[PDB]
Amino acid sequence: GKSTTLFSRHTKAIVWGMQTRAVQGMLDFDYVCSRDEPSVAAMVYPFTGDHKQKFYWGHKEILIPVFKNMADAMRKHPEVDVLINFASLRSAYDSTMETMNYAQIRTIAIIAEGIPEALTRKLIKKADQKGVTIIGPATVGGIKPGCFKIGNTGGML
Amino acid sequence: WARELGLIRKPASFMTSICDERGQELIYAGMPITEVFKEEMGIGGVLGLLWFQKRLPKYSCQFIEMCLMVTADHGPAVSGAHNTIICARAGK
Amino acid sequence: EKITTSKKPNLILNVDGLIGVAFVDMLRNCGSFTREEADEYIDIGALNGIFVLGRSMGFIGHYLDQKRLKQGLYRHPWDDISYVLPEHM
Amino acid sequence: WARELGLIRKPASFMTSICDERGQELIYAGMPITEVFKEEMGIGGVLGLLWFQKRLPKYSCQFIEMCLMVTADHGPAVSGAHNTIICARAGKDLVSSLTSGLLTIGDRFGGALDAAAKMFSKAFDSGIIPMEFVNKMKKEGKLIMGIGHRVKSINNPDMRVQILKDYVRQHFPATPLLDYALEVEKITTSKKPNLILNVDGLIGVAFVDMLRNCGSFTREEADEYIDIGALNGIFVLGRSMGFIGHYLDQKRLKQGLYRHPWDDISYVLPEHM
Amino acid sequence: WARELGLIRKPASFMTSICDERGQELIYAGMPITEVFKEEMGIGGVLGLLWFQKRLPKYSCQFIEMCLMVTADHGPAVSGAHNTIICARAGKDLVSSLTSGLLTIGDRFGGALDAAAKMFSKAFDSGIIPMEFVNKMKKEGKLIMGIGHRVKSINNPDMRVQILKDYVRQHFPATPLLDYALEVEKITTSKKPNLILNVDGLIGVAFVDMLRNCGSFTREEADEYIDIGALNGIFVLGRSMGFIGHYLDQKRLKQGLYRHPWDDISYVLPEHM
Ligand SMILES: CC(=O)SCCNC(=O)CCNC(=O)[C@H](O)C(C)(C)COP(=O)(O)OP(=O)(O)OC[C@H]1O[C@@H](n2cnc3c(N)ncnc32)[C@H](O)[C@@H]1OP(=O)(O)O
Ligand SMILES: CC(=O)SCCNC(=O)CCNC(=O)[C@H](O)C(C)(C)COP(=O)(O)OP(=O)(O)OC[C@H]1O[C@@H](n2cnc3c(N)ncnc32)[C@H](O)[C@@H]1OP(=O)(O)O
Ligand SMILES: O=C([O-])CC(=O)C(=O)O
Ligand SMILES: O=C([O-])CC(=O)C(=O)O
Repeated sequence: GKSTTLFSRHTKAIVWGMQTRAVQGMLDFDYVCSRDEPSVAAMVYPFTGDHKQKFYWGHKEILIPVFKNMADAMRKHPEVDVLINFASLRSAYDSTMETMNYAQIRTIAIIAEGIPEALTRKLIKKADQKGVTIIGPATVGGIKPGCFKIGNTGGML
Repeated sequence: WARELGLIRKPASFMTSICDERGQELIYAGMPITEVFKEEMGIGGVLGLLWFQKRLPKYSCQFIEMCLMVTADHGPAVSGAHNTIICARAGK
Repeated sequence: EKITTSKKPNLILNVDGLIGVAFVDMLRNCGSFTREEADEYIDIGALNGIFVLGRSMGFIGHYLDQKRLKQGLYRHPWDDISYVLPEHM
Repeated sequence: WARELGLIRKPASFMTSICDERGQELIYAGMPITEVFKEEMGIGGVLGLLWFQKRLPKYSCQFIEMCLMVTADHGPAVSGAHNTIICARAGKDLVSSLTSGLLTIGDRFGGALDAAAKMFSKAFDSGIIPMEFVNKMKKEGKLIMGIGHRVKSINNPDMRVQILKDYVRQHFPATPLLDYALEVEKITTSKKPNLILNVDGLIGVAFVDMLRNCGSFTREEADEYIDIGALNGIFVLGRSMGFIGHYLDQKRLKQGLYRHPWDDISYVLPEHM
Repeated sequence: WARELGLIRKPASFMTSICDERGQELIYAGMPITEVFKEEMGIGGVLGLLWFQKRLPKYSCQFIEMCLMVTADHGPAVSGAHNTIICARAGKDLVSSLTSGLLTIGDRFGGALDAAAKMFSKAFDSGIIPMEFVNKMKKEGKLIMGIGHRVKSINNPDMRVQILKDYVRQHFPATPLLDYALEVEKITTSKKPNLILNVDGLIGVAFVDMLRNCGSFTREEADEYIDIGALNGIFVLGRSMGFIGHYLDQKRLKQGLYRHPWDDISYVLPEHM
């Protein structure tokens, strides 16, 4: 059940990791694209407590929540359907499985480079079973101008 | 000059929410100092505004005042007052 | 403050000044102290006890705040230091 | 008078065992000040006598001095030196400024010494191999204290972790805990190359190793001095040099009251409370 | 981004000159930490680099170390150690206890160092002979700071004033101010035999003498470091060892909250206010 419209102007994402540069780039792209809401709803970092990160919305200061668990991030933001997994090559697999255990996540973009091919094939099999679209376990992202931008794709503004 | 006309961004640390002195009047929570004094809300009220950031009801403000007065002193033999007396008696 | 606000107009009595002077005048003209007592209190240091006490509420309220906002360790921008170390000591 | 001839008893509080001011000479542990200076033990020796109440061997004294020197200062941007500079720049005395900077030394700033030593000691005493300790810390959602540097990673050493490590290798007799910490460092640098031992972690592990590896400690004293906080004491004593240096610097440069810029605050007050 | 390519200017506050951590190595004055450890300068050397920003000669470093060791502790009855013991015995952390004991170091406790140096320097620089300086202190109703011991007087010296004095004689090149202080000591011991130089006075005069008698100081730097408070800094840094030792001691002896005896108070409250 893979969808055809991966990104909409109402798309929101959950970034897995302290990648504040990438999230700031996404917010800058959102603002310059005349979007009404940020495309990053929450960030998940398992190594720190739940707090709020201060980011830019053009000129304004906004607060993006940072969660320690993926579960509470998923519950507090039920309309999020994209996960951008910034985990390393030795932590992307289990994180991607745990994400795919949530039905609301329709696409996962894995940025890590160097995942072993057996684990990648397991990821492919379970994503096909769950109908999730994994955009590339070695990528930089996919950019849909005016709509969405995955991580660092395109560069700075 | 570049920030007055706003061509640059700098991230601001030290998020604060208990006082604002930039402007016409001191503002504790959201209410100016003149409104603090005009509403006759006392020291308990300004603890409500500064600590809890809320305009507490009158009985809670008076209770905060009361528990400050009962706590005020309990003699010089206790450890903290001992240290204060020792350091005051050393000319500090 | 009439002689000094003639000079520049922002040279008014600050809250410091006012509290200072009005406490010296409540200590001296209220009926309980005897103008030597009321001048020991000013010197021992009893007006630095008012300021301290007041600030203490605000100070705690800025602890209780930055703890509710869960802010982390502050490493000072290095672009705001200007090291002026000697050449080789 | 009644106590001089001893017809009365009063209970004495304040048991002390680190100094005897009374009598002919100052006595630190049991060894008089003249013997302290005649045996040529330095500041490390008097930390051994006052803190641990033991006449430590020469290499232990020199290592204590070394770890005081590496800790002395790490620039003015760090939180404690910031407080010392702010208070010195407000016209306060040396003691107040040093005190206001010292009061920051806690868990988040300056707490890596004792935390890294406690963590590595609890790992090593429970018989976990390094590869399972790294995975346990990852599983628990906790970072390893004493491991991780911002920039200086590989063929780019800390250059003062190197000095301390060399001293520990050439002079300490046995380093069961430093070797364990270095294996954990090898694993974490396999992960990411800047996850090397801190100076804050190497001092911790090497101090625990010195306590339980040299003589005069019974591993019930060595494991108690870590719990009490002797490593917090070493960080505070070492960094007092830097904080007093910052006070003297800011007071010699003749700099006036600091007021924080309003554009670096971002007031977020409620609407109307 | 706008500053990396440099199209904007921001004024930098917090001028600092005692440490630089941005770069390959820690730099104390201009001296990398590797050079600090390679030339084998001790803690005295890093006080020279951090406090005075100068690479002091070997005898100056060793004398700074010596005066830190003599200052380390003087028993628990002292006011500052009393505060440290009280706060350590109330369950507080090392930093809080050391801090609460350090906050006592001021004019009445711990102030004899800087006061004795200031007084002797002002007397010596104004060309008063010792016999007239003693009488001019007497006429002003003021005691000489740095002179006067409770018990140890004659053929009974301080036994650590002796060690410091011997070091100053055999290693310092010239002691114009120590000689003046010793003449004043001779006069006051003619008065009463227990009016000898304190350690608190000998360290002060010998430190002023070291500052203005060795190289690298221009008598406008040496007279400024005394005014700023470098001797208060030496007392605080030396006594921090003793205060942390007292904290560790009271925390190892496992002693509980202190409550002052009510019989040793005397309440003189007003009748009815
Ligand atoms: C032109 C182009 O660029 S196109 C190229 C396209 N490919 C890419 O974009 C790939 C680039 N990205 C990557 O490969 C990277 O792996 C990233 C950015 C996704 C993440 O990399 P890292 O920074 O290594 O990941 P991370 O920050 O999580 O840290 C790695 C490990 O350090 C560990 N760690 C960090 N600090 C500590 C500490 N103090 N103690 C112990 N462990 C620690 C973390 O636990 C983490 O462990 P894990 O890997 O087991 O989860
Ligand atoms: C059986 C029998 O006993 S019967 C014998 C009968 N005879 C007697 O009773 C005589 C006994 N009494 C005496 O002789 C003594 O002189 C006393 C008790 C009267 C007083 O003696 P002292 O303790 O020397 O006097 P005092 O305490 O004033 O100190 C002496 C000097 O030390 C000086 N001094 C003390 N501390 C300091 C200091 N820190 N710095 C500089 N000077 C100091 C004082 O200025 C004083 O100076 P001055 O003598 O120039 O005024
Ligand atoms: O020692 C600490 O914990 C903090 C410190 O010096 C640093 O900024 O590296
Ligand atoms: O140094 C001081 O001023 C106080 C002191 O140690 C003493 O009791 O002799």
